[PDB]
Amino acid sequence: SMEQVAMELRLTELTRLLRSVLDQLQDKDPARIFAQPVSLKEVPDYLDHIKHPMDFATMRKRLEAQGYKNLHEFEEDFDLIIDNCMKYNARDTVFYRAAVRLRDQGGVVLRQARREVDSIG
Ligand SMILES: CC(=O)N1CCNC(=O)C1
Repeated sequence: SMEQVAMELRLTELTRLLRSVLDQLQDKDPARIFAQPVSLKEVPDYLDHIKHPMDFATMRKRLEAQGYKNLHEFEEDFDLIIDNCMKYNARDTVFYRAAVRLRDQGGVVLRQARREVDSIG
């Protein structure tokens, strides 16, 4: 149907916008602490602590499969990256501090993205 196509154009465009948002958020992680899944080889007990792991590479996989239906779903995963890190790692670690900085700097990007998603529809 024509409607299904129109919908898919919208989703494709959302994906385009979220790909840009994702790139802007990952720039705020120059150390690449959040680039890849936490290694279950190097942190064998990780899943005992963190029930829903997340990382930028995993987000990008879902993104390119057009698996984010709205901005809220995307934000949920970004929040997982931060929140997981701030629980597993103590306050006085480079890991925890990197998550705080990513959260704070990412807020700007996500504030504008919300306006844009609403604006474009
Ligand atoms: C993201 C995170 O929290 N990590 C990844 C590296 N290894 C760790 O122990 C902690």
